[PDB]
Amino acid sequence: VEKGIYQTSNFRVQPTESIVRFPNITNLCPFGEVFNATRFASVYAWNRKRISNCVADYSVLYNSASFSTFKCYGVSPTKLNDLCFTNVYADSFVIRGD
Amino acid sequence: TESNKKFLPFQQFGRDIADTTDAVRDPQTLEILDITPCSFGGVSVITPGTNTSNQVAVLYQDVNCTEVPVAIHWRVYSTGSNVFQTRAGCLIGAEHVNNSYECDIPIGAGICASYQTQSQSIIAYTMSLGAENSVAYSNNSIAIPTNFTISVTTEILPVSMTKTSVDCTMYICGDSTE
Amino acid sequence: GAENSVAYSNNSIAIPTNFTISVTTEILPVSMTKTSVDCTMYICGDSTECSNLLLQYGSFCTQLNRALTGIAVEQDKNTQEVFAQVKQIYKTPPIKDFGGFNFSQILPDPSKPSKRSPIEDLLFNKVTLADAGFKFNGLTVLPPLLTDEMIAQYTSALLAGTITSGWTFGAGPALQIPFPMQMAYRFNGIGVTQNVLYENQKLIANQFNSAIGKIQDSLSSTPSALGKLQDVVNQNAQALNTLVKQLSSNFGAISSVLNDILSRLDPPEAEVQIDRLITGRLQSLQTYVTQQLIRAAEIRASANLAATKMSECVLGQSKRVDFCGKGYHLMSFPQSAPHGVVFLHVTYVPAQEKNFTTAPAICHDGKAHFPREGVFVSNGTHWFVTQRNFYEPQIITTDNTFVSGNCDVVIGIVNNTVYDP
Amino acid sequence: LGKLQDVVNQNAQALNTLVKQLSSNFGAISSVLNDILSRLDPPEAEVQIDRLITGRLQSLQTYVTQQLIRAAEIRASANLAATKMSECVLGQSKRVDFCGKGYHLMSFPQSAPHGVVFLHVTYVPAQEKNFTTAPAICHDGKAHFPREGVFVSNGTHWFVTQRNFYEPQIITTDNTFVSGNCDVVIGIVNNTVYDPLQPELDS
Ligand SMILES: *[C@@H]1O[C@H](CO)[C@@H](O)[C@H](O)[C@H]1NC(C)=O
Ligand SMILES: *[C@@H]1O[C@H](CO)[C@@H](O)[C@H](O)[C@H]1NC(C)=O
Ligand SMILES: *[C@@H]1O[C@H](CO)[C@@H](O)[C@H](O)[C@H]1NC(C)=O
Ligand SMILES: *[C@@H]1O[C@H](CO)[C@@H](O)[C@H](O)[C@H]1NC(C)=O
Ligand SMILES: *[C@@H]1O[C@H](CO)[C@@H](O)[C@H](O)[C@H]1NC(C)=O
Ligand SMILES: *[C@@H]1O[C@H](CO)[C@@H](O)[C@H](O)[C@H]1NC(C)=O
Ligand SMILES: *[C@@H]1O[C@H](CO)[C@@H](O)[C@H](O)[C@H]1NC(C)=O
Ligand SMILES: *[C@@H]1O[C@H](CO)[C@@H](O)[C@H](O)[C@H]1NC(C)=O
Ligand SMILES: *[C@@H]1O[C@H](CO)[C@@H](O)[C@H](O)[C@H]1NC(C)=O
Ligand SMILES: *[C@@H]1O[C@H](CO)[C@@H](O)[C@H](O)[C@H]1NC(C)=O
Ligand SMILES: *[C@@H]1O[C@H](CO)[C@@H](O)[C@H](O)[C@H]1NC(C)=O
Ligand SMILES: *[C@@H]1O[C@H](CO)[C@@H](O)[C@H](O)[C@H]1NC(C)=O
Ligand SMILES: *[C@@H]1O[C@H](CO)[C@@H](O)[C@H](O)[C@H]1NC(C)=O
Ligand SMILES: *[C@@H]1O[C@H](CO)[C@@H](O)[C@H](O)[C@H]1NC(C)=O
Repeated sequence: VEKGIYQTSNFRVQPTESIVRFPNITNLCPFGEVFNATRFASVYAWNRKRISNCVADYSVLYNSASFSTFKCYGVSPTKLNDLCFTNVYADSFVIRGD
Repeated sequence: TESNKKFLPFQQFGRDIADTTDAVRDPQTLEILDITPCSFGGVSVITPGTNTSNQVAVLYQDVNCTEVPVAIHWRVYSTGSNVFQTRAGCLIGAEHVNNSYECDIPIGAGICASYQTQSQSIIAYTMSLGAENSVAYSNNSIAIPTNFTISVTTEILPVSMTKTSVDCTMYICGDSTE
Repeated sequence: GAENSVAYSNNSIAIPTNFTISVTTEILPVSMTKTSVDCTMYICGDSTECSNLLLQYGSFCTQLNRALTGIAVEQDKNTQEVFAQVKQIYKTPPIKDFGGFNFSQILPDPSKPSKRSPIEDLLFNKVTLADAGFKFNGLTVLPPLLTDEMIAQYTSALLAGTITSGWTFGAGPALQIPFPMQMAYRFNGIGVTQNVLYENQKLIANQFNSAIGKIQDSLSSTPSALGKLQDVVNQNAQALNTLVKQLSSNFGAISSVLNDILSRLDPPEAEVQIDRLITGRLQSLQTYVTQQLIRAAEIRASANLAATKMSECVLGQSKRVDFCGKGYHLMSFPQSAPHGVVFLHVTYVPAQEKNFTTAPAICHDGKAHFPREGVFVSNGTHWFVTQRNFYEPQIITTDNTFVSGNCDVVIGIVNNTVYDP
Repeated sequence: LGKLQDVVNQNAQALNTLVKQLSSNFGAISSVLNDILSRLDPPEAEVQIDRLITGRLQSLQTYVTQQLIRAAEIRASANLAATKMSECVLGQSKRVDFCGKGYHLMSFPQSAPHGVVFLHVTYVPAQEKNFTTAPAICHDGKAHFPREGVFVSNGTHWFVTQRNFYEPQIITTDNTFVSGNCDVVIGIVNNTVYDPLQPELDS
């Protein structure tokens, strides 16, 4: 290295501790109740249910892998448990396999 | 930090020009919090030629000398024991001086460094424009030279550079048909 | 422009009677802000996944940083090629007698905390640094080497060696000389004999003083005077703003915030989204750097002319036309402005014209006579040889004229009597 | 010889960088075209090769743009060397600090790898001595100004001397010219101006 002043890199201070804040609601979201319905509505008239003011244990739902295909096109299933949502709407109906 | 944003009842997050969040409202307590990135800055190593020595100084650009020890690039590098302040930043490993010399390694903001012997150390000082001078002006006084000198001074200039040709197809594909 | 005509006639000349001393300002840029960007922080914003993905693209980052560092060093070179032409630092004498001339407006003012001159104060107020725009996103601004008080010292050393030394302090050891004697040589430089000054010293001094005074009013009245420097600032600040806004664009990704993409999706699907942002931001950085390279080339081309006007007009009288002032150049003074330099070119301009009949020879006794230095002109009854640029008749004698040939060969020769001293 | 040397490095370094750009994935599975071709069929090899093509095309564009800017910079110095040759070498230059620091006398060219070296010869005054000067000289009710030179006195006598090499000369009429009457110029001083013609008439 020849005489001079060289910009080797940039320094960033490191975090000390992690702090997490979440709205806490005693109610647990009735996700199971949506799938517990004895009879689903007709396909031409699908049923819509809104879920709010509760805590959703997506981890339990995912681990309770009773579903064949469970894919989310805008989110990853693993990240769902940590992530939080504002408005949740479940649309239930019946279709064909194809 | 605590802030004076004055959020509206239906408003949750602030925003920045670059679409980066810079204000929130704690969900549990409705107090308004202002978010700031943690301190950062470039690090510049001032070094004499490795042939001359292997001792160097470190400049933290526009950072507080009180905060430099908190920084993580490594080595503490004798923080506190040898610290100098300047408008460019905090300089560590350099010894201040009151004499003014010519500039050798320009640190900036008028501060220039050098590697002097006194057995050697890096000294950071204020560069000198030149030797002070004065002219004895007087409305009836002139000065006429009595002797001269012939001086030959060199002047170097570029006039051209290498003529290079690159074959696009050979470079990109390397003689492959696909 | 206004229609005009010249009453051309093959035996008609016009020799001006009075003159004027006019001080005209000229503004030049000399450097630009020394911005410096950190590729990795800008593109990735301190995320490990993005930082790893950015490694595949090669050494774009290092060759962006090399270009920006080259520009930054060029700026410090430009700021020093202009002002640092003086070997030493001179000091103006405590006594201010200069034969009538008044430099109080240009020389340093001791009263102020900084040794600026009043005109320098006006210039620094008009072009307010960081007037427009100028940033946690890896963009930083480095300080110039010369602290803006060393620039004042340089422009005062130049201006205090010009007053007492003249053109000599730039070509050897500075030699003192009274100012009213220096102007008598600046006058010979333009083809006007020296006696024109000493005889009209008082009027010339007052014209110079008033001309200097009007500069402050002209600068104060119009805010756009220094626009040429101001534009530079804007062109830089504007650019930076654009670059920053480029961080809010999707470029095709689901979102423009890296954290949201990372938290929504796992790496297997987040790689595709992040790659588009990396490509877009890399393209934006390349655009910014190329524009800065071209703009810096332009500024360098202007610094190379500022450093030439400093050498040929501040440190000596210039014979080039319309190079240093509109008129016949007499001298020049520098002033420092934010990111630039302002010259005050002093020039001589003839004012009042009167026309006569002129003949190119004088057949005294069969031998033509041509004037050594002057023009033959007659008011109708007598013939006089007059210097070209200031009407001053003088009886014709052998000292002003030299003989070459016979009378029949020439065209337009006219009879007359040439006195014999 | 830094300047010339610098040029070479600026070019060489660039080339090196360009060559190294051939070892980068740019997102492809490999940076070697042969490996991609020999491990994958064209239907899947097209996707991989497109990224390498885009990356290398971008690198070539970067190189060419940098070379264009650098060539403009070099042309700006060729156009100044071609002016120094025209005005310094082929004639004497009156421009200040153009053909060397001092009063220019001549110059000599020399070739160097990718450049030219001038040897500007210049004149510089060395030793200074100061005197008392007066703008005019009132012989008898007539101001006298020096035709070419400046008045200076060593304390007892007045001499008109050229302004760049001290050389006193007795003041006479031939090197001074008259304009007006005394008492109109500040600083005029009494003195006697010799008459070259008078002694001959007396003789
Ligand atoms: C959260 O917990 C706190 C505990 O102090 C409680 O006061 C608050 O009502 C809870 N609600 C939300 C929405 O966070
Ligand atoms: C550091 O911050 C202090 C105030 O806490 C300030 O006075 C000083 O100028 C800052 N910069 C330094 C110490 O380099
Ligand atoms: C430099 O001068 C300052 C006062 O101007 C003084 O406090 C300091 O001790 C001096 N340092 C040296 C090394 O002489
Ligand atoms: C002028 O300078 C030369 C060179 O140094 C010296 O030899 C000479 O004596 C000086 N004086 C003259 C030439 O009167
Ligand atoms: C000569 O002309 C100038 C410039 O127009 C004027 O100011 C001056 O009064 C005129 N008369 C003189 C100098 O005697
Ligand atoms: C002109 O000179 C006088 C006397 O030195 C001084 O008082 C004055 O400030 C100078 N300039 C102006 C614009 O008044
Ligand atoms: C002299 O100038 C006047 C205007 O000042 C003009 O009217 C006149 O025609 C001119 N005379 C000649 C002979 O050119
Ligand atoms: C021309 O000037 C001379 C100067 O001696 C004067 O005698 C003469 O009257 C003038 N002629 C005219 C026509 O003005
Ligand atoms: C000037 O033009 C006139 C027009 O009548 C002509 O007679 C005369 O010869 C010309 N004189 C010169 C000196 O050209
Ligand atoms: C001058 O006078 C002579 C006669 O003395 C005459 O022939 C001649 O034409 C006159 N002028 C010129 C310019 O020839
Ligand atoms: C002449 O120059 C000397 C230095 O060479 C200086 O000390 C002295 O004051 C000057 N004399 C005059 C009368 O200007
Ligand atoms: C000035 O020079 C003259 C030249 O004749 C000489 O006679 C005289 O002594 C000198 N005076 C001094 C004071 O050196
Ligand atoms: C020069 O300045 C002195 C200072 O005492 C003054 O007396 C004298 O009149 C001035 N002379 C000239 C020619 O300016
Ligand atoms: C010259 O001498 C005369 C006669 O004593 C005197 O009136 C005058 O003031 C002196 N000075 C000048 C510059 O003429």
